[PDB]
Amino acid sequence: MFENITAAPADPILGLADLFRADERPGKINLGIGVYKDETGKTPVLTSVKKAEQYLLENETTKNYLGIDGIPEFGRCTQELLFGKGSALINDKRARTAQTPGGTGALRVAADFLAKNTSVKRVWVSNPSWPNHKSVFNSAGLEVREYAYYDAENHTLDFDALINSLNEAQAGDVVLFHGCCHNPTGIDPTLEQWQTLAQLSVEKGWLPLFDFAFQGFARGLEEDAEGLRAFAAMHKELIVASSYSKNFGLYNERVGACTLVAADSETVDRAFSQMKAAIRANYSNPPAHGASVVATILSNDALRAIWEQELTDMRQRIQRMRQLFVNTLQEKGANRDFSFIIKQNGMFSFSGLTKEQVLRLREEFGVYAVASGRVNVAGMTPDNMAPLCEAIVAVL
Amino acid sequence: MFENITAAPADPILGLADLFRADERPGKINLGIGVYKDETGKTPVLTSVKKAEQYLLENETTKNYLGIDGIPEFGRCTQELLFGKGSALINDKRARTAQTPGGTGALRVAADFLAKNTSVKRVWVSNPSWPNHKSVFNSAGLEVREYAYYDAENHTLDFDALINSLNEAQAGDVVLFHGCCHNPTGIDPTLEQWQTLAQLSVEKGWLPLFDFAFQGFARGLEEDAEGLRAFAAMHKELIVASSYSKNFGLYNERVGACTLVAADSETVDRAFSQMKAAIRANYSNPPAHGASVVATILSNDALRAIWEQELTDMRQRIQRMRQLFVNTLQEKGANRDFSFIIKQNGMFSFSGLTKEQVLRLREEFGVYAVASGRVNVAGMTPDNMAPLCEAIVAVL
Ligand SMILES: *Cc1c(COP(=O)(O)O)cnc(C)c1O
Ligand SMILES: *Cc1c(COP(=O)(O)O)cnc(C)c1O
Repeated sequence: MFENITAAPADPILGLADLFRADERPGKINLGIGVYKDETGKTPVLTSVKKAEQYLLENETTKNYLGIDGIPEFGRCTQELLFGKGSALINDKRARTAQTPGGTGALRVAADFLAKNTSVKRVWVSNPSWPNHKSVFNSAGLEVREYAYYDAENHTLDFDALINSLNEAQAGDVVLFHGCCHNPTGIDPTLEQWQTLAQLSVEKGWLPLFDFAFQGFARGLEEDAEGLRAFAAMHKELIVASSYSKNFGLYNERVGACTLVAADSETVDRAFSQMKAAIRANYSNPPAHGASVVATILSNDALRAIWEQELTDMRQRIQRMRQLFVNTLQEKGANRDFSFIIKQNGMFSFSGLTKEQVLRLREEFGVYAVASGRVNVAGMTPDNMAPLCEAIVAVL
Repeated sequence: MFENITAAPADPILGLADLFRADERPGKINLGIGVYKDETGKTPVLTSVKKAEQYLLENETTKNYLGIDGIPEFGRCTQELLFGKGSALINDKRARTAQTPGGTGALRVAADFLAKNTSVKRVWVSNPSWPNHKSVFNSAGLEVREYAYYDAENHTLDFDALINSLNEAQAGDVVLFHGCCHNPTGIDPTLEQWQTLAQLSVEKGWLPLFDFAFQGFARGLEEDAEGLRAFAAMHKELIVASSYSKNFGLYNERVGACTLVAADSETVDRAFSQMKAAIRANYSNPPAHGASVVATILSNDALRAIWEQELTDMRQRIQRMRQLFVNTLQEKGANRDFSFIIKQNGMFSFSGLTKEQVLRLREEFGVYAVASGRVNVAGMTPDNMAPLCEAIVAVL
């Protein structure tokens, strides 16, 4: 049955790693990794989650099963983080939340609820979007299409070639947005543009699907979600899939949450029951530890004080490396305007290099970027920067 | 889209709980719960996992992502637990292992790999089997059928009406077994009977799918898997989904592993790649903590010494409660032969009560059993026993 019938191929990020330690030169610089790094080139476990973990080791008197929808106050905290303190969605009880194994785990759960208990058959992702977006939605049974977003001659959003590509989307369609800012490009919709997309999706059909992974990483925990919250006020139906892995450092623990707003507490509760029936068929009930850590930090003003500080420290390092990269190019190799790296937001960005400049960097110069020209700027240590630019200036 | 379109209904175990604390009488006795309880009626966190958890809090220097297939030595430990020390499957490299979010998480992963990368379209579960078996396999896209196993006039396996119902299964079919012993009934295939089913599945087609959750709970960590290991020697293709939640007390952490044997290391590796492609579309990468706990206990002879002791202590309590239940019936209410409770294995068993004896127990007498007459015997404290039997003797 499994004999010689089967296949391969490599989901493209993960293929880049093994090919790299492999280099000994040091194999000096790997950019493109999906995770943040500090001053030294390591991803530590936050001091704030570390404190909340001894608090747990001290207080857990049982490891018996979680309800399918997770921890109660974890839910109360994530909706309160997404929508605001007194957002009428919260009470009006228009929103319900299921703790999930990551952002990816929440995207499939949405896609499976949608796939069986609704009329959706197609879903639109940006161009480009996160690699895995396509196989999650496809896997559930849906189809995935592509609106235009950016292109790489002028280094920004085509707000005109975007709205004029989402007009081919019909009433029953899911449009996936990324709330904070965008993987790979790093490019911001302004609240005026969000304002716009918000109002097309009300008088147009379409169910919004926010993909929220870099909260707190562009401008600040409250500012970033103002997009999603611009949308959450026109709308009566919404699904946001959130991750707590990159801004909590909680990556291998698997923590995030699938939340749905749905017009009135009576319906968000019929719709959450089938949503819960889809978790039972999937993983059954969620992973307690890492979510338990996000719930007790966020519900502790001393620990949350310290975590928000670590969140402001992660963000400013990335913001410092964009200027240390843009102008060490400026100052070591004249060729072109790289400006755009600066105020673009988040860890990921598109350098503007050919597939053959990526291949020119990776096999003699050290620098490993993913074939799209997408570099993780958090992967730049202050010591990287002037050999980093070496290769990028030797290739133009 | 979600508006008044949707539905309900309650997956039957979980419905029994809320309906119970609700009783104040104390609402004296809830049996049927899916988890073990001790002398006092609580589910504690094992002293051995508790030690391995401070060891972790001390040594984790990062929470960055796991590979899709989990922890290496966790894999090496679970195959070595399932097959033996020098089982030729292990090296001959005929077996590959993916760490998963629970036993349920591994059953869906199997079912999704199977559903897209194979010719299987139908899968046979026992009668009865675990409630959730049906919706996992259905959810992936497959169909689920029912062989006969037991019936409730003579309180055992119909080894004759079983083999003569699995003859309607064709070559490309998956037959799901439960390696240790059986949920609800508690009824053992003997190695002679396993021997048999082993040899039909070789000269008959059928892919074995072992569902391994109560290892160490019937007779002992090595003895229990001798069924699976009788099967693992005729066979060239196998899938076992294992859980570490009930015998490690690790329930809300979500730890188990989907392992496939598949004839030769070259093919188990083409077949594991598509298996890995299905995890990426599902949860992406697994929950580190609880699996990390199972890997460091099992790879530490001091900690494993203590864990195996806790496993022998959980098992003997259940074995003591079967005799304290069977003969406190004997000694407080003469009506019938309840013998069979004794040597039947595991936590769960079928009392032999009508739906209307379950309803006679639950709303005036205290005792809460699930409508099938399935009682969790681990749910009996030594103090329960003579009011427990009260109700069961008042109903015959
Ligand atoms: C990281 C990320 C995700 C989710 O990943 P998890 O590891 O499951 O949290 C989803 N969407 C985008 C855009 C991401 O960057
Ligand atoms: C408990 C159990 C499972 C799995 O449950 P998890 O909580 O996912 O470990 C699977 N099969 C049977 C028969 C079970 O009893």
